[PDB]
Amino acid sequence: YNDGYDDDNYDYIVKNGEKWMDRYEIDSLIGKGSFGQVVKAYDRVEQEWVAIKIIKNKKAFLNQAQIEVRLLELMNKHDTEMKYYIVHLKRHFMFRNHLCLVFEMLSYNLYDLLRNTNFRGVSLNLTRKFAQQMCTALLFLATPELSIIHCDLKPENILLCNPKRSAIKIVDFGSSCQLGQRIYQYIQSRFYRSPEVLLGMPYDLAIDMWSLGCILVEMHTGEPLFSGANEVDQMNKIVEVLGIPPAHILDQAPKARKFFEKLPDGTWNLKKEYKPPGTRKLHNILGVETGGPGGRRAGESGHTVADYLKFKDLILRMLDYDPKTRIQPYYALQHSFFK
Ligand SMILES: CN1CCN(c2ccc(-c3ncnc4ccc(-c5ccnc(N)c5)cc34)cc2F)CC1
Repeated sequence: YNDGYDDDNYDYIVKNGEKWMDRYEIDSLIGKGSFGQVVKAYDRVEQEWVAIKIIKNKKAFLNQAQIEVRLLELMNKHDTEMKYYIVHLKRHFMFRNHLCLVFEMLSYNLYDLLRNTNFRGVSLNLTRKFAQQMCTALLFLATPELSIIHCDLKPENILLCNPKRSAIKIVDFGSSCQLGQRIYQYIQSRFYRSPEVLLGMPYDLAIDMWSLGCILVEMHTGEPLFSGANEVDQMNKIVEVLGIPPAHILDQAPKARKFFEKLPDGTWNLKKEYKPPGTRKLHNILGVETGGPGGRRAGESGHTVADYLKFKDLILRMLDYDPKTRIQPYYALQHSFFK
């Protein structure tokens, strides 16, 4: 495999201490994903640490990463001071037949953060700082000349800049696309998949906002909001909480009959054991009146009934079935949850 350097999976086999192009000293493996690996390395030229994303030596992942490159460079045109919470790509090169993207060094992802809470959540206060940043970032993505849909937002793809501050950035634009290129279908990570994509419908940048809604709940409860084991399980879990989608959407939806049928009165309903539509209330998931998630924030400052109600209202606005009315970054930042 690649002269001895690659494993079965088409990944580069790392050796600590290795020096690349008399420039980068590879310190260690940070983590793996589908696209391959990220290693910690020292750049002797710029005299800083970098995270190097090493793409699998395979056409599918390579082509995907070149898309990521194009988009990242595009974003870096607009954001010259790194203000808009998108990881910075410094440069890229080929090396032992693997594309390598060189990023600024960040810290843990919000999933790993959640795992150190034992999946019991972080504070609403911290949830709010994540929210504010994330909404700002979605606002940047929606600048006309970018019009970028991340398409794979989840806690895994959101990293702290460092372990002590609440600053974050979004990573991983490998599944990303600009508005209008609608050739992809069955996109997003299932748990965070928007109704429009589930239903096979045209989609736009609002699908990220759906993802974000899911994420912010999960950041406070510690738990995925809508943990489907497949698309049917997923649409059903959404319907538990938010009820049957509006009829004017299902009428237009190619995949409507993957989850719904019509009753004799001509109205849409499910096919198939779950709680009845809209009875799994976000009011109880968040524990607005009941001390927060699992009652664990009873008495704790910043977790009042009032505060939970603001938060609930923001979320329901992000989880609007209708992509037209779903809250948009700008007005999400104007929400009373952030006053
Ligand atoms: C299960 N594993 C756990 C750890 N994983 C992981 C965590 C953090 C990073 C990472 N750390 C620091 N700086 C980074 C800079 C950029 C990127 C990155 C990742 C993917 N796409 C882009 N565009 C940027 C990651 C880090 C890396 C990790 F692999 C993975 C999951």
